[PDB]
Amino acid sequence: NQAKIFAQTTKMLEFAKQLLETDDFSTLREAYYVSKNWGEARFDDQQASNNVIEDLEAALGVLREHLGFIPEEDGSSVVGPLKIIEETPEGELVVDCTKLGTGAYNIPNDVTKLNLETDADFILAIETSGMFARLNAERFWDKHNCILVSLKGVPARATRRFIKRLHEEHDLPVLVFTDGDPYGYLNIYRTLKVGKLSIPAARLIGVTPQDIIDYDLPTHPLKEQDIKRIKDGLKNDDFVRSFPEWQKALKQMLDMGVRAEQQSLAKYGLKYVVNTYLPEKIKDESTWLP
Amino acid sequence: QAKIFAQTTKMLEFAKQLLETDDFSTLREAYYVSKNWGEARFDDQQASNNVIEDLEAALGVLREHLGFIPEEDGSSVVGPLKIIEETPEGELVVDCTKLGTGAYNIPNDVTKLNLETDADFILAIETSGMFARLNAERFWDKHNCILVSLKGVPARATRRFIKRLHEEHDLPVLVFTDGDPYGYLNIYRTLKVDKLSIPAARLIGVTPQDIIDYDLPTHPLKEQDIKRIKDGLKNDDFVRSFPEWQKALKQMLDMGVRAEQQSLAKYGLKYVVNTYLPEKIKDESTWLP
Ligand SMILES: [Mg+2]
Ligand SMILES: [Mg+2]
Ligand SMILES: [Mg+2]
Ligand code: NA
Ligand code: NA
Repeated sequence: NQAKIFAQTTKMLEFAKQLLETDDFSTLREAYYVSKNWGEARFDDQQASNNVIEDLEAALGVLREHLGFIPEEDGSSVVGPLKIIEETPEGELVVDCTKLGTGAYNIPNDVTKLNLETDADFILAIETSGMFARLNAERFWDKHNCILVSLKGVPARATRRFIKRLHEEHDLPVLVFTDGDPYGYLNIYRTLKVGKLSIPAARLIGVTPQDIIDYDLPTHPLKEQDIKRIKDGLKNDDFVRSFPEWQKALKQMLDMGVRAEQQSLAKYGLKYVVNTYLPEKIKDESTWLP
Repeated sequence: QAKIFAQTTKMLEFAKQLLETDDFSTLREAYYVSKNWGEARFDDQQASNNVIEDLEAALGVLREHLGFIPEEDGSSVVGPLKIIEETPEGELVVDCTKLGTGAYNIPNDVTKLNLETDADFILAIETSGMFARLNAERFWDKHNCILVSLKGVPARATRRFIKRLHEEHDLPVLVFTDGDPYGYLNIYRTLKVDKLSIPAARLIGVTPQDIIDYDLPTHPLKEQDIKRIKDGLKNDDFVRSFPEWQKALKQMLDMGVRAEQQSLAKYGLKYVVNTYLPEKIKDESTWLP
């Protein structure tokens, strides 16, 4: 009810004050369990605690992480021309993302305290961890002076924040590379573009429906769920309804009746994505979706 | 058999070429490369995966040592550990005590990493949120331990990384999960019990007894949770092979509740670091396995 949520919001704001004064954070689950000390104002369930944090963000006009409340999910992996810098009592901590070798930097749950320095030309957001592995191994980021960020499915909040900060703070175009399927377009790419953390300038450079034809990619048939996702999008999705190229691309995929994974390029060689497809796709912005 | 024998020949020819060119192929990459093999092409991803698995088992050589790597990346690591690689541009050193708020992302294939550490043990943490708390409070520095998150059931790369650290540097593997059936029977069990198993891994906590001893905030076991326990007790070889695990699972059934590892935050955000973990690690009588 009214008064209970208000009392809980008051306790949550006192907790946020204590977090900020102690340079600390609380994950969403941590907050819920801290609320078990609030007697009759304790949260009954995790969702109710999350609801107050979401509502504080909406009511104060401040990102939840700036109030001290951070996600349970960590961010993805990053490699490339970028220094992540943190100030400490002893001095300066620098993580050079061109010196991580086979591995990468794991984006933390909260990226608020990271300082970012880079002369990269753009960010390449890559759906799969397997594709990130191939692009990292072949040093695609060096030749093309771009930051690689994996998404690993629909990007976590921390991943979205990391990419958005790079984009906004360093004027870096966000080029997105997903599988060529409805989930890639309407869930993974769409979440980056549309969602406070949205990046409206983000561009899907590929696997487009027309890419499947142009590069003759090994395909798989659309499944029942894929077709429904497309149809639902064309009818109800406001993102799809705003961009005629997206409407056309989705109608084309439905007519083709097939889809293709981004690693299907390996039929033409393990380096084909690195030396032929990506270079061609990044150069030709008439083939991007938006 | 005829087609599978042709496919196995082609897969080994591919493996030889990967090894000769110091390269790798992910599972999906292997499948799509096979679309060039005429009559020996794989019909679907599962068929390709099956040949790789069978090659690993028949030859007794890990997948990754033939050059075939997982699609999933590993988890995150911080602590007293240096990851070293010899490259064309010189030696690369990643010092896992100098990563700050972030951490090292274990790659899909850990075969070529060199590992140097003077750590005392490995703490394998289920949730990324608990990993973030232990990282931020520098639990790894205070207790000279490598923190490795699991993020649900551990990926193959994560398992391999923890196994290499354990075997090559003589480091006990202490596992810290939510106190629930999934944590015990899926997450911990996968780490402990298959070529990448770590039989000496020990579950230090959240045990059913911990739920009672620390008076943790709980949640009722769900329908599925009770079924997981009862199936585990009757048909699971790991559970049926350990009496202490049988005792703990029956105890959790009696209680009817489960607890998350982050529920220790009821007693303060640093209670896990300052009170719970220091206590649990000192006394091995509260560990489960
Ligand atoms: Mg996909
Ligand atoms: Mg090479
Ligand atoms: Mg859990
Ligand atoms: Na409530
Ligand atoms: Na086949």
